Amino acid sequence: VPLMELSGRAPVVRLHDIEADMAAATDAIRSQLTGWGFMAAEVPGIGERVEAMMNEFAAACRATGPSLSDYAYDVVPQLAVGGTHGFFPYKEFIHVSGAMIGDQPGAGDVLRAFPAFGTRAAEVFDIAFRLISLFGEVVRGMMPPGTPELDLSHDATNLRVIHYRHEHSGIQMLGLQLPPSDQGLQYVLHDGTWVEPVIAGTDVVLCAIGRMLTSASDGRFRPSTHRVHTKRLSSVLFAYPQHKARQWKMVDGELMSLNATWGDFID
Ligand SMILES: [Fe+3]
Repeated sequence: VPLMELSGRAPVVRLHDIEADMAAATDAIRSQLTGWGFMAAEVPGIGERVEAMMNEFAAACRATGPSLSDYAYDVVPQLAVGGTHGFFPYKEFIHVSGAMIGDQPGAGDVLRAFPAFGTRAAEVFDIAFRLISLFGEVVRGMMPPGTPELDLSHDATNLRVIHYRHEHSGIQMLGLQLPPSDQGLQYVLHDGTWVEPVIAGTDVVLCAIGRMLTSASDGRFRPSTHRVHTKRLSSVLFAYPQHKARQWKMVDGELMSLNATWGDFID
């Protein structure tokens, strides 16, 4: 599989000028989606933060004292309506939702128990959520006039961090892949050929179309199907709208509100 270099080629988006750099990068981002099926930006400083976070997750996964499995999803308080956050033991991974970061109560205890990791995760979540919200404003701008705002939900969005680890797409609106520890993640182009973005140990983030946005755009943007081939840590933000909010579609240029909710889409 061919390597796809993105350092020095994707638009630069600085941590302290995110909104204005993403405005400048709009046309480049639109042409990536048009021409590749996924999106990319280089965020100087992000890799340093993500590496520290992943390395602290790996140390936490080996904690014999307060253990991460003390915060397995089935012993963590969950929202009545929403996804499942917390730790998923063994390949082993954690879902840090925006609700968790706001302690929505006891749900935040895994971050009090592992606060070095938890502080990085909250920081990376905040950066990733601002980026991914602006990626969604770009995609909205490519859709017909009268397309609603994506209304990504802080609380319903989660950051996944994976320790030990087939072609697939996310079910959510957008995914933002953060620089992994190792190469192996691969994306398919519009012509069915696979590329391996060069992202391990970089500052490059990849933004993926998920199936909710494929549906909301009525198939205009295919999901950014991807896979992982190995020769290990990784994190990705999964952005969701409010589960109880009403589905919509832009069908043939015209806005349709459906009865089904975004929660129903997941089920
Ligand atoms: Fe994925």
